Amino acid sequence: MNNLHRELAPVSDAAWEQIEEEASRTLKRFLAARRVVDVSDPQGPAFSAVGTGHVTRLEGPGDSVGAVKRQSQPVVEFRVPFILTRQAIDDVERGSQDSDWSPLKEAARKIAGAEDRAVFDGYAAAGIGGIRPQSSNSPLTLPVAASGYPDVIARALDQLRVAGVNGPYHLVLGENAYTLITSGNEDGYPVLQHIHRLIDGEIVWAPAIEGGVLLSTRGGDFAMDIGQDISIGYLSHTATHVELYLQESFTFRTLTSEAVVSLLPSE
Amino acid sequence: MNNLHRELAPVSDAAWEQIEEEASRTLKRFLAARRVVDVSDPQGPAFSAVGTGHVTRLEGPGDSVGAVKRQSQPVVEFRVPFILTRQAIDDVERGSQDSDWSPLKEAARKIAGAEDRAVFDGYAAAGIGGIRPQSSNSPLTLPVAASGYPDVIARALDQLRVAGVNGPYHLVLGENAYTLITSGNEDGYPVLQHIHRLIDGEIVWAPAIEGGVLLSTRGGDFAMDIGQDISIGYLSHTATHVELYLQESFTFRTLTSEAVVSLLPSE
Amino acid sequence: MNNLHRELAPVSDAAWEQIEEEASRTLKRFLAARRVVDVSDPQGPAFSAVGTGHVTRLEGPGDSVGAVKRQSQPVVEFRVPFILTRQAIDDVERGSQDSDWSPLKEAARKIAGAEDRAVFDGYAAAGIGGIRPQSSNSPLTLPVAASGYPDVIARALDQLRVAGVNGPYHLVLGENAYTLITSGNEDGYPVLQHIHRLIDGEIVWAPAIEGGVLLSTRGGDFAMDIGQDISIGYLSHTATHVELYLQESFTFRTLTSEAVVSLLPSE
Repeated sequence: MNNLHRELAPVSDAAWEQIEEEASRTLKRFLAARRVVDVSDPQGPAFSAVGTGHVTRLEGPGDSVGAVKRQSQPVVEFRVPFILTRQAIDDVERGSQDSDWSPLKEAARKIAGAEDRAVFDGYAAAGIGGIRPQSSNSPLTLPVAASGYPDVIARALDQLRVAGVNGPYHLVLGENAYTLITSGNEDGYPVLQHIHRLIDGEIVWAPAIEGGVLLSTRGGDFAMDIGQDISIGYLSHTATHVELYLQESFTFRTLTSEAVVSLLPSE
Repeated sequence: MNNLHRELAPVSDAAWEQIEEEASRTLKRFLAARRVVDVSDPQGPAFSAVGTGHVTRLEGPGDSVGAVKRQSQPVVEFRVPFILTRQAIDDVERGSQDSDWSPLKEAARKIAGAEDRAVFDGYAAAGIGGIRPQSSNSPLTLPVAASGYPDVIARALDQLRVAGVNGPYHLVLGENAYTLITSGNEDGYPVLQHIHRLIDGEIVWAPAIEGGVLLSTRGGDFAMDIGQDISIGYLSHTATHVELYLQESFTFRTLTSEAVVSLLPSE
Repeated sequence: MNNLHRELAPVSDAAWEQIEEEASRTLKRFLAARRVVDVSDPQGPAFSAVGTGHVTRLEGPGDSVGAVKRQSQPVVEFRVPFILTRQAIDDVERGSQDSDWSPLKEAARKIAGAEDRAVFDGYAAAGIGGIRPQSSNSPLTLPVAASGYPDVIARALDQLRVAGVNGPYHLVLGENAYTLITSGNEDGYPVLQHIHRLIDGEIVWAPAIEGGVLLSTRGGDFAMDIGQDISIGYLSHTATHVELYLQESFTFRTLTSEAVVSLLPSE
């Protein structure tokens, strides 16, 4: 028995299995940063901080004794609660195949968006700098028309090459940029084909962010330390409802600031 | 001996084999919904209903006894009769290779169209909601010109992604939409190539429906329960004719309403 | 873990065992229809309907396509709640042998009476016709005095024989009829001996119904389809009480209406 008091929830095994399957599907659909950043294996519930290797000079304890304090980044925990009606839970065992998991899907969307925004744009309260605001390269603005995308991608790739970064290059685009680049052109220009000739993979769809980002996936530039992966826990239940939550525990660090170019949304 | 009183029909074995081959060919050509929906193995002649897992509160039998009634969807049977002239049947054994099976082909077309319309647009009398009218996403209107098809397909794909549905994405188009998208453009735009870059398969041709539909084929969203597959039975014969019928037995349910976007015919 | 959230109940194993033993004893004492009707093995929580084999003509889907809908009888669920004081539950482990299970016995009586009344007199809301109202034979009125019982039993047996039904013949009597026929006569007439010479078993005592019924137990005339047998589930608990319920899931059909004669209470 762990802190996720699952056995105390009035939820049958079949309902638990269906809920877990739905949560996994929605999370894989909505999670974007994990596709481009180095994600470690879960460290456990006792994982609290990651040391940065740097020190801070302190006032000495006394006679000719010098003191330095080690620096570390703390781990932040995200929790999003949702409520189920207990009727879907009871119907799963009766044989229902269309039980309503909309609150679970909304909670998954919220937690995935929070994680993606923390990784990309940063979360000041948790001490997470963010991939984009912590970039030493000059940001590039995306064009209104999809025809100008190859030029901007080429300039960003040139920025990476001049900075000296190697390895495969991947771009993550927001919802608007992704739909604009996938809709196509009215002049018959194979802009998608040119983009795929330039890039080293598939465009990553990120509903949580705006604009985009081009980054190298050689490894060792963006570290996501995971203590607890996204899991489902139980809070309380009523005669007609059950309250659950989605919880994750992680920290993120940007080690190389030259391996990333941030693309700003079109104006 | 079963309810299809085949042995009572004045039809030779060679004629039966040719008729079955023609019916199978025409049915595979005309059946479209089975390519995109989950089709189960036949359940048998005694398959009458499929339970939905839900209940309805009833007035109690008496002193402090509560009652709920289980809900199920009944199975509907489709039968289409046709007439053969007995001259083709007699000529098959004499060696004919061009016997007239036009009534059989027309009956196959009718029954396939009825099944496809029930699955896609719904059949109220049998309790079948239908794929398109039971969609929670906003329907999209197809453009008059094939050049605008990639944009509409991209918007529908974005709707699926925002709803959180995963898996391969397939589009089914009516006859007009299919012929318009396959005829091409007068500006040399590779619209078919762009469409095939966006989609996860081949466009499904559906002569029975108008407009189109984009849906995910991950599995578990559209259930077709089959009790009796399409089979040939005998009714009566005259000195110069034999009356047969094509019969099927099925029910259909749409379990996930967010995994489908309906495309409306161009105006 | 199933829909009967037993493990969430603050009830020890010894208390659970005693409660189950008491419930089984009281249910075997009070259940009467199961002694004379064909009872199937439990079908499971997903059992929702039983097909009758009949069809209903529908309005056609379109051009020369005929449609029929299969007919089925839904399964009804009965639930009766009761409350225990938690003091008996705590005392069972302390060694109590006279714990108060009166609410459980009352709930068992209520649910058994509801089931028996649904089987014999019918339950319109659940679609259960009932054994007695769905009888094609002419009902017979019981006499006020036990001396006239053999004559009525003989007439009912003659009705069965003329209808052509075979097999053992059993009579189920209400509480008043049973006590009247067992009290005896003041003239020394062995009416019970004559009744047992006529009948093919022991008189079934039915506290839930009035009058009586004479029916053949050859098999295949009265079908009780059981999805979930009577079981104990947990709802909620207080600091001084625990709320449980008795739940069953079944449907009943009378297939042969000539194998039953209904005896009406004496006037």
